[PDB]
Amino acid sequence: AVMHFESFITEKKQNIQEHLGFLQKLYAAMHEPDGVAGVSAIRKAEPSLKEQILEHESLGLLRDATACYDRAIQLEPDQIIHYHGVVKSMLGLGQLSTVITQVNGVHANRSEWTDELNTYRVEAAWKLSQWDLVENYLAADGKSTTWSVRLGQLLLSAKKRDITAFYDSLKLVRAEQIVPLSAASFERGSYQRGYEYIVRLHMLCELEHSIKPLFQVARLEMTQNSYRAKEPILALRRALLSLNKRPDYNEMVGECWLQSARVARKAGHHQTAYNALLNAGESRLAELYVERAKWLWSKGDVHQALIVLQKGVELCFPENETPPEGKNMLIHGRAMLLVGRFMEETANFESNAIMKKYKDVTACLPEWEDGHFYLAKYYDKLMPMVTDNKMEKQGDLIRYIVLHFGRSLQYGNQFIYQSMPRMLTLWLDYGTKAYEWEKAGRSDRVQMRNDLGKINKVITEHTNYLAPYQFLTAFSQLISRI
Amino acid sequence: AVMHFESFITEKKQNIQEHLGFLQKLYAAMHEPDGVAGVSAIRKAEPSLKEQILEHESLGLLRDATACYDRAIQLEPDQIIHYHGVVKSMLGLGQLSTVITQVNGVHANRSEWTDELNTYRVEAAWKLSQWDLVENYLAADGKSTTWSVRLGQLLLSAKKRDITAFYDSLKLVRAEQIVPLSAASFERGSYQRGYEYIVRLHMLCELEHSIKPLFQVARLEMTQNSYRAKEPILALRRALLSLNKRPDYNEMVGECWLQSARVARKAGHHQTAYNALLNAGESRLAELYVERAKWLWSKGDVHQALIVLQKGVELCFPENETPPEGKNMLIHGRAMLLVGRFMEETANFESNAIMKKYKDVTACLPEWEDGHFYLAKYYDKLMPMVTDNKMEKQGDLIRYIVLHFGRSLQYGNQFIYQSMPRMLTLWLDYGTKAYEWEKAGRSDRVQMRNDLGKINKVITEHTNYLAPYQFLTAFSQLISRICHSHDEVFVVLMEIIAKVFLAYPQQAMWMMTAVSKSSYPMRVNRCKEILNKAIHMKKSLEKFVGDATRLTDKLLELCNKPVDGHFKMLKKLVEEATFSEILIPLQSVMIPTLPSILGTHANHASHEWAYIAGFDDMVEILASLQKPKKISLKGSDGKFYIMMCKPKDDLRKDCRLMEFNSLINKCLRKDAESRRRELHIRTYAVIPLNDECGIIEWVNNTAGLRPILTKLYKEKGVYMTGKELRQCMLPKSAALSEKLKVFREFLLPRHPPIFHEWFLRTFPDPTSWYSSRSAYCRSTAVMSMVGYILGLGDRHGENILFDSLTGECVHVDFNCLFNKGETFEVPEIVPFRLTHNMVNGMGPMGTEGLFRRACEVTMRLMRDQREPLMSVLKTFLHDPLVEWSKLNETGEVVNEKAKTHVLDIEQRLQGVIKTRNRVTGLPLSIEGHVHYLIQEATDENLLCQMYLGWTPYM
Repeated sequence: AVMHFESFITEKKQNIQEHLGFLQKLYAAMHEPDGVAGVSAIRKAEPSLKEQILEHESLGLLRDATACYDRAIQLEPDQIIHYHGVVKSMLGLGQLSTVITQVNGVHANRSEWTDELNTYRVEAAWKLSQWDLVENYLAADGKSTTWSVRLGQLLLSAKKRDITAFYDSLKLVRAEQIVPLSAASFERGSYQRGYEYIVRLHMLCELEHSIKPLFQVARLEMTQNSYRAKEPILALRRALLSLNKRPDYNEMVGECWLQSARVARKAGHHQTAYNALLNAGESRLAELYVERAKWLWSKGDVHQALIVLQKGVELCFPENETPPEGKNMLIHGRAMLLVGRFMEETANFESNAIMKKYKDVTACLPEWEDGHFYLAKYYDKLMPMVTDNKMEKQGDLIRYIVLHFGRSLQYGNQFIYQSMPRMLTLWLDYGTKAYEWEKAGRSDRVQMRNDLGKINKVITEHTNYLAPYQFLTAFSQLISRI
Repeated sequence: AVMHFESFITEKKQNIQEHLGFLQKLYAAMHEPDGVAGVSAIRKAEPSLKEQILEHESLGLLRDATACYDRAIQLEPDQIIHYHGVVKSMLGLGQLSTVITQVNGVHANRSEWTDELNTYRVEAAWKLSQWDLVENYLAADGKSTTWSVRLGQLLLSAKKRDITAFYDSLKLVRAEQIVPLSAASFERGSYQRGYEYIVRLHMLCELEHSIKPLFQVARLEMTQNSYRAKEPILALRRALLSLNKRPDYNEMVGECWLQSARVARKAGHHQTAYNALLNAGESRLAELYVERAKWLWSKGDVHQALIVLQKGVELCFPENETPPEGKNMLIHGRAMLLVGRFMEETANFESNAIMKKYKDVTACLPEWEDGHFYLAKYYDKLMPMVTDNKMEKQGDLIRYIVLHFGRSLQYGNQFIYQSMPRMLTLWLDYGTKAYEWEKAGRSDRVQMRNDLGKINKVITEHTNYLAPYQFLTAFSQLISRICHSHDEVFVVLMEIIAKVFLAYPQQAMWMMTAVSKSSYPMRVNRCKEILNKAIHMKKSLEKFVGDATRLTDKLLELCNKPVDGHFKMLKKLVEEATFSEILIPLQSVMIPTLPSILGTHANHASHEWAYIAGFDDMVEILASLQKPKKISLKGSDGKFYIMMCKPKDDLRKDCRLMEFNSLINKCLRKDAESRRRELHIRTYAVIPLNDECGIIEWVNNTAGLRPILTKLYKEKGVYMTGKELRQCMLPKSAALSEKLKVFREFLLPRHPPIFHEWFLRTFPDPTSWYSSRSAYCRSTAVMSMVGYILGLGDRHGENILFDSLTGECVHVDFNCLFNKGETFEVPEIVPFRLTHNMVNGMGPMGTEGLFRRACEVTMRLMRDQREPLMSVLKTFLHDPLVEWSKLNETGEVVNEKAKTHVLDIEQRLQGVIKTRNRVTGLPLSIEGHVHYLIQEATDENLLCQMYLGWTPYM
């Protein structure tokens, strides 16, 4: 189509806003969401039912989704699609038990069909503890099939064990879901298009390597291991992550209710980036009391992403709930009790908390851990913020007191990386060309030559701490300053 | 309960976060939402479903509502409230035709009932085009005890006309709104709690006064004309505004369907302010395509509101769907099809559309319009950007180009005004001095006098056009630079202020007085000229001209008698008591203060109030180591008004603040976050007479803080050793660490909770106690912040009075201004007085209760209106008849630190504090900026370094 479509527009140039609204559909069902946003860049009517729905499924926004679908019901009866995208948007905010109330309000009209029972009411308590409807709304069972739907029967067959029929039900659908990625396989990101179904595939082995120890032994391929190598679009990764939660509820003690909440965090860990922001509104709220420190920690990251940093900062002092004032012997709980004390260093932004405070606290944190990447890289950069507006640039004692902490941090690190060993080798040569003009026309070399030697003690350490593989990036710059 | 709650903390300290969870109930049903957030700001678990719901349903931020509900279902059954609260938010985001489905889900489930049929599912198509379920969902009908539900009975019956039940079900429900407001009407401004049911009154009547043609000929009580009457809160308005959508389709062609959009337009008109931002997503779409120019305008306003100003500007060129380039003759569209052409005002401050295009595209529009009050008022402000951006400040022909569009603009206008007549006269008079700086020693005198002479011509033109009514607003500032030594400037100012003083001179009798009688003779010799050419056309007015002088001559001798060793009118003020045939108005802080006008009624200018009519009996005379004097005046209508002679310093300072607070109080009136809290600064007029002094409007029912700090505190004993109480209080070189200790060792003498108990022991119980505290916070926090942004200092224990009845806060002694309290001997670095005693009045969990939330609205409405507030204070910074007490001939120079002080309010109302050193800019948020400046009170680190005559220990 689009081969011949925009070829048509170049010869006999019947310009586009006449021939316009068809062209969305070409971009639409291809799922080429970049193009659909390009449509409204040129459209000079912005008029209609379909088109103003059709852009919104490409916008990625899901706040005002329900409004646009409400406008269809203002103008139309059922016509499945419109109601069908309502509950999507309800699931866009993840609104399970309300969708359970939204269930029968189609079938007190039986509004042309059963299909929305057959799609998300088939679901809703899929993503919830309940199964009762999900058992029973699976009644048509052939006019039901979607990604979730036969997938629905898996956990019903996990709540009704049926060892042959369970393994049948994997081998029922697992191949059938590859048929969409079994398209004409061109290496132009053949993997890339791909990826939703690949992740959809990636679900299913994480059933098998997890359900077996409840079912008859395979312990490993734990429910978070492979996660750390995934694409954080998170319009995509959520399709893991809720379904990643409940096998720990389909499993048991071992404290189910810890990790169910702990996975429900990581919804928000990648809802703060890649926004779709309003469904963070349950990312906080998909928890009860488990591990308040990390839970209130990411609750700051709504605020740090959204607007108000003080409501971040203030709500980063029911940090003080999580254990205050000694008693600290909680090393793993410590290991992110202190990470929250690095995102009290938000309010470098919100100034007038005093200079020395963060200079206390984010120096009170490298008391603790001394590997553990997150310590000093901030505690570096806050200092040369000040050394700018300090004395410039002869008495620079804190050259020394900084360049521990690129090094002696990256000692323990490898990761928040690329900026720093520039600055380490920069401040070593920000060091320099004061000196030859202290050598030429000054005599304030008194401490500074010695302080260079103080710096020179620090280099030799970490150039024998750090493997030179991790010197390799700014190694080019080392060739510069021969 | 609340009366007996904070009392329960003071004695018998059940500590707060222990007993805290009960207390949020007490704000909840009482619709006292500002309690809840601060109370939740002390609780450390945020534990329940319901309390977080109670947090949520108080604040009413409705976008994230269903998340609170969805977990609440996931622990619970029906328990009606939760599902009952779901559909609130559903109608809260107006998701109506989805609620229609969301009705019928509970029929099959029966989550304990199907009673929520009767609650909201009654409505759903109460807005929407159906009514047929509404026919059917009327099934319980004794279980219909709800506002809209019984209201829902009407339009079913109103289409099937039902002449009997038409009026009768009104006077059913007409009573059924009043029975709650028929609570016993305690007159503390009860009207405002109030207001929803009064809105609910105004709901009904536009049905009744418009069904009449189809009910059986008129259709009056015009729905859009009555629409200007109410608050733009929109959390209260929209229920009317939805109802104003409703009978539009009942009436018909005549283009019904204009209004269905245009009320949906005026839905989303008031939704940019007072957010409910995503609910405006429906406002954008609860519409038709009617008048797409006026529609495509509106969508960018959310984007001027929400985040991105680009997209609206990008959406401002499908504006050119609606016709550019021909087809221009669309006069009724040209009412608003050009308004959007202004509303690339948005595009002004996302830079880089080039300068002259904005100079084009704006200044196109009066040449499209010429009336149209907003005409150059935006085009105004681009020009003084360019002036400092040009040569500073010699060759400024744009001054001439500006002030047309100051002036000739405003003959069209009435309203968006207050910012300009400053700048009219300011950049007139800020022209002026540089011309004598050419007449000092420069060479462009041949140009610039004629250029000023051109500028001088621009003035007198529009003053003949404009009524003096608009000049009355800036009238003190018009007085403020009479000491032009310049050529025609004063000569125009003669014919300015004459034509001002020709009308409404009675208020302006007073303001001549303080400059007419100052030592400062260059004023005074010039002052009596200013009378004369005005006197030249007064003839009837000229007695009161003589009389007011002859008043104030005796009123000097008020403050020039008190050498006396309690004395009388009848002893010495017999001259005053001799009083025949003089009517002069009694200073009436309401009525020198100038309500402006909307609505194209040119001009009529009116105020709404009395003359002297004798005096009181005698003068009670305070000592205060100064001998001031309680003098009443008895008024025309028997209302005794009580005045103070004062033997102190200048009051011309304090004059302008009484302008200024009222100007704020105007804007505090116009927005109603303030009015839901009912806050105002108590103004009271101070009319100076000399640079010695003039007169204070005393307020009765009043007592200072230190005498309140005596009384019950005496009953528990006042530590009265004085300088022995101030033993270790050395100068600065003594350690604040030590000064902590002497404070902390003698904190334990000074007990807090009396301020709660004063607020008990002199007060009756039932509820009059309560709103008195809702005064007491919301009083103090405003003039806290207003005092902060005006940097006032030295709020003494005798500087702050309170009503015996309402307990509103009262601020006197406005001498210790901007950073004079930081220029001071012991420099006050405390931003405003709020000691621990000031806390414990609005006591335990008043601590940061309403007061924070009150303080939010202040700064918000401050940082809303920067510039229409701002440069009043520039005139106040550049009023040269002001202190610097310090005599000479060439008086009234300049507050030389003004240009510094110009900054010293700008960043504070940019939300940028002093640039705590070696750090950047980064403006705070408002709800940010408050909490920092709150702890600036309880900075005992700072507070022990405070001057002790100010009594921070108190």
